[PDB]
Amino acid sequence: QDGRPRMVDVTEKPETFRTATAEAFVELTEEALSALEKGGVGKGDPLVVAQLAGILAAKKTADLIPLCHPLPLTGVEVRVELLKAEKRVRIEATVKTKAETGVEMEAMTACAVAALTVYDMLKAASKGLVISQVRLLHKAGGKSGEWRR
Amino acid sequence: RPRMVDVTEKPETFRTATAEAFVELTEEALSALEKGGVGKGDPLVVAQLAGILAAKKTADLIPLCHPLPLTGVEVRVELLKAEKRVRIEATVKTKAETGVEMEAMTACAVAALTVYDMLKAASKGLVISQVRLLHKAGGKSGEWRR
Amino acid sequence: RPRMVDVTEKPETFRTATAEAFVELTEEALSALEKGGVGKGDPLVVAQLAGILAAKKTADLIPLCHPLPLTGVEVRVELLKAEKRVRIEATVKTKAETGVEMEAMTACAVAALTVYDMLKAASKGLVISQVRLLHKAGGKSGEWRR
Amino acid sequence: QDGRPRMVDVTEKPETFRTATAEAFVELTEEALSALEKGGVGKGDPLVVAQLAGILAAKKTADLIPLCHPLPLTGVEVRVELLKAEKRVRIEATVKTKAETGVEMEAMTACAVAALTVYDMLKAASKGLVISQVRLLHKAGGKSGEWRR
Amino acid sequence: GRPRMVDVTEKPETFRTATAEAFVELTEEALSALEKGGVGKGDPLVVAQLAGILAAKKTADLIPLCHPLPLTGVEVRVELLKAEKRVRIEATVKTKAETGVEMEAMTACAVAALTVYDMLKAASKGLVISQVRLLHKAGGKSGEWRR
Amino acid sequence: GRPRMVDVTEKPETFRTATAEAFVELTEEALSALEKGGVGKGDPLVVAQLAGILAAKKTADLIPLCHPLPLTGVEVRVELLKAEKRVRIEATVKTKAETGVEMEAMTACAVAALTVYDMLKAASKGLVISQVRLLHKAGGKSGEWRR
Ligand SMILES: Nc1nc2c(ncn2[C@@H]2O[C@H](COP(=O)(O)OP(=O)(O)OP(=O)(O)O)[C@@H](O)[C@H]2O)c(=O)[nH]1
Ligand SMILES: Nc1nc2c(ncn2[C@@H]2O[C@H](COP(=O)(O)OP(=O)(O)OP(=O)(O)O)[C@@H](O)[C@H]2O)c(=O)[nH]1
Ligand SMILES: Nc1nc2c(ncn2[C@@H]2O[C@H](COP(=O)(O)OP(=O)(O)OP(=O)(O)O)[C@@H](O)[C@H]2O)c(=O)[nH]1
Ligand SMILES: Nc1nc2c(ncn2[C@@H]2O[C@H](COP(=O)(O)OP(=O)(O)OP(=O)(O)O)[C@@H](O)[C@H]2O)c(=O)[nH]1
Ligand SMILES: Nc1nc2c(ncn2[C@@H]2O[C@H](COP(=O)(O)OP(=O)(O)OP(=O)(O)O)[C@@H](O)[C@H]2O)c(=O)[nH]1
Ligand SMILES: Nc1nc2c(ncn2[C@@H]2O[C@H](COP(=O)(O)OP(=O)(O)OP(=O)(O)O)[C@@H](O)[C@H]2O)c(=O)[nH]1
Repeated sequence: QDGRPRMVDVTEKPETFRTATAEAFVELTEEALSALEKGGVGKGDPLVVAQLAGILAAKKTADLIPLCHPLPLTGVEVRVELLKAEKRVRIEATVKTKAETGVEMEAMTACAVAALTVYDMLKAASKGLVISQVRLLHKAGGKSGEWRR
Repeated sequence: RPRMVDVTEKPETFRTATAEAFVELTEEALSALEKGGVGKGDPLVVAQLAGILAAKKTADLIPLCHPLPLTGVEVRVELLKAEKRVRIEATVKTKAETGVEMEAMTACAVAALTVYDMLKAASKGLVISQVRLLHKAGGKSGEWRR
Repeated sequence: RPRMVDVTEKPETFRTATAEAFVELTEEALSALEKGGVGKGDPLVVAQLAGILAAKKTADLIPLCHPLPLTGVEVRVELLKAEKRVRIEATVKTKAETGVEMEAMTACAVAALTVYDMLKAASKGLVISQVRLLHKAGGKSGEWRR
Repeated sequence: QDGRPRMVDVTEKPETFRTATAEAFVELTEEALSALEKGGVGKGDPLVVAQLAGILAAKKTADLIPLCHPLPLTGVEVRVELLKAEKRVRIEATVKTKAETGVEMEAMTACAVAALTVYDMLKAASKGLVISQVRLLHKAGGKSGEWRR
Repeated sequence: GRPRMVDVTEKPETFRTATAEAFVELTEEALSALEKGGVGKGDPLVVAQLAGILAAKKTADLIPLCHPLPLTGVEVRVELLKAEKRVRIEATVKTKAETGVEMEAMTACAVAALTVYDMLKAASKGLVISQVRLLHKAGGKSGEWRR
Repeated sequence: GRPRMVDVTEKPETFRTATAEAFVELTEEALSALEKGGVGKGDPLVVAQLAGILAAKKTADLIPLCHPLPLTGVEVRVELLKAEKRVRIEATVKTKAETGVEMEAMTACAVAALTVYDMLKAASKGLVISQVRLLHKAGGKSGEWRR
């Protein structure tokens, strides 16, 4: 019984309210930005589709992250705004639940997939786009307690 | 209006894509990682496999993305001690009417998310940064690089 | 803005939902079905199982739908010769902050789609009609019926 | 080797261009209609979300329909309009591909799930809503050839 | 030494085929339940035969380094062998691609077996899935292979 | 007689646990490949052990009448037994719910085995998955059960 892959046993940990908020950014290029403001490259609105994709991702997290716990989610929010001046798209997501485990991954993942979704909705205009700074901003509940960046 | 771009008209040509991602480590992260993980298993070994799997699940995560038959997938996950970084690279190949830039980008992203998952117990200040396309080729498009 | 409705605040109460669907048959469909299918297997046996499975996959099909632990699923698939109809009914139960009307509606819909798949070789004029909620109960909501 | 469930062998059938178009309707009630025109019951725009859900469904078809063939899809279109006067929401989808098998199910399924999605986006306003007349409108390619309702 | 999905880009898409089987040893209690039609959960074999077909289609999702594949065909047969008190599962999967379908056929049986077990464990938790093996395969380089 | 997901609504959510194992018979060629680190696809056991964990989480998706479940824990161990020329797989799954986790544990091993097979079939297509059985289970009504 060495240090090998395993899903930590949290059977005896209580069922407390958990939450987590994350964010991701997408660095745009002129062409990219030009298209976005024109409504996309013909596939639909990048932000609208990516926003829904980010929510769906939150629900598929345990399917993408190997040692992650399957959890019923009680809430999922996702914001996908365009920071016109900075040439950036900003995604932020907040997930909530009632289980023995946290939801930092459901939050982190929601942001990464919505980021990938914006990329797919605009790579035809420019493939140099970059997804940057995907990071956690807060979480609460359980034992660790509150946390903010 | 949203929609999956019709490509029935185009032919099956070889397609290849290569991307990469970075996870910025905190000493607390790098120390755990080096001692074998935070107690959940080698963070990198798990990230790499999760990356190959993410490439296979791409079309089910990216809404307008085209379902394709992956013909090859490589994923590299390496620790850069001096840089306090985890570098991830993925190459996806296929034969179809569309590129695999998503599969590659997705493989890197999810691998990164897995590095985060295997180390966040040591630090939640970990940052996934620069998931970007390095190389791509095939069909009409042609060559392209960072 | 789209979003999965926060219910962390509410308690886990028993929840139940019952829906149904109909597939209008053409003589060409009913004749195949009665002879055992169009050659792919009992259309109804397959529809019923597909329905139970659809109930389990609901949250992955309905975007804002809440992930829940299903605690029970019943699906009935019956031929109504005189009516040239296929009647489908599904009841889903659970214990959580939200109802299972989707699971039940989804179970019926997909079962219906399966009846169509097992018979369309005989007729593509088959119609899925009236997928609707029959009964529902649990928590704040209370009773409700067609 | 009797008449039991099986995925028909189409290995020796050629790879021809296939297409299929289907449609589904959702009968609304006043409350339902009132909310839809007001932008939904708080979860987002029913038509916008259902439209994306219908596309995604098209890709999960083989996962929902037991004896259905796994196929690379080459195209997917979905229309989700509100027929204000008839108190109906009309969904229509068209799928395309290049394989030995048709895509009538990818089309039928896209419509049924988008219908379910509109239901979920409005059941809070009225649960009496009904999904009706999900049917095929056309298909082409392969052997059967053209077909229209 | 690291894991990966083998590059088969330059290989030609041909007719591939694989056939594997699986066995489920039945205890007397479980066999009796099977003959009565199951523990009231449903018909063990009927449900299992379907689980195998669906299974085969989810193969690439369960085997990490497996290649995703459009399947041209899937055949599954689940039978009872009273005398040996065993359930037998045979599956033949067919495709046109650069890689074989041994995994789809192999997984088809394993999961079908797992389903027999689920449908009867209420009677005997000790039931065993005894033999999941490849019987035949064909297509491409190595050509026809037989057990 | 029709199939269905058994109603367990009125049962209490308790600590459930199940442990099952699986074996993979190795031919001399395959064993040799295993000791060298595999056929160049990656480390058979490492990859398999992960496939089992993921597998267990996809259980409800593969077994038709199975109950979906939040899993509190999943343990998988994959070892080589040179002398018997066998790979052994043990999996223990844990949850808090109205139903047992025998399927999650049972499927964890079967799929892990299927993965060993995938990682080594290049060397020997004849490798066999010989024994997938339940070793222990606990929680609820029947309580502790042992092979
Ligand atoms: N400006 C420009 N637009 C393009 C080009 N190719 C396609 N488009 C537009 O963008 C859409 C295609 O999106 P892409 O991301 O390039 O390809 P895709 O196959 O749709 O998406 P994936 O399956 O995720 O790879 C088309 O329907 C057009 O609306 C191009 O070369 N230049
Ligand atoms: N260094 C360190 N390790 C911890 C700490 N808390 C838990 N661990 C270790 O890491 C494991 C928990 O991993 P987490 O990612 O925090 O939680 P998890 O539920 O296992 O993982 P998720 O389901 O992905 O959220 C424990 O079983 C220990 O092995 C901590 O505060 N510091
Ligand atoms: N008018 C009205 N609106 C409600 C009621 N309950 C919830 N809502 C609104 O509708 C949203 C909830 O949608 P519902 O479909 O009822 O429940 P849900 O859990 O979000 O959706 P499912 O997980 O698919 O069952 C809330 O966020 C509010 O915006 C209600 O009782 N009356
Ligand atoms: N009565 C009748 N049966 C047909 C016809 N064509 C095919 N069949 C039978 O039905 C099977 C084909 O089913 P289809 O649904 O048309 O095609 P499929 O590829 O098997 O099914 P999908 O993947 O869901 O599209 C054949 O293998 C025969 O068993 C037809 O024109 N009339
Ligand atoms: N010794 C031996 N090695 C082989 C043979 N064929 C392929 N290999 C090696 O094993 C790898 C191929 O693995 P396989 O499992 O046969 O095929 P695969 O397509 O990669 O795997 P699947 O998609 O799961 O079928 C090659 O990249 C080589 O490293 C063979 O016939 N004999
Ligand atoms: N003979 C016998 N039958 C049982 C027992 N427990 C349950 N049953 C019967 O089998 C059904 C339960 O099936 P199980 O497989 O034990 O449990 P399950 O939760 O339905 O199935 P899973 O979700 O796959 O674990 C009940 O509805 C009864 O029909 C038992 O202990 N002995």
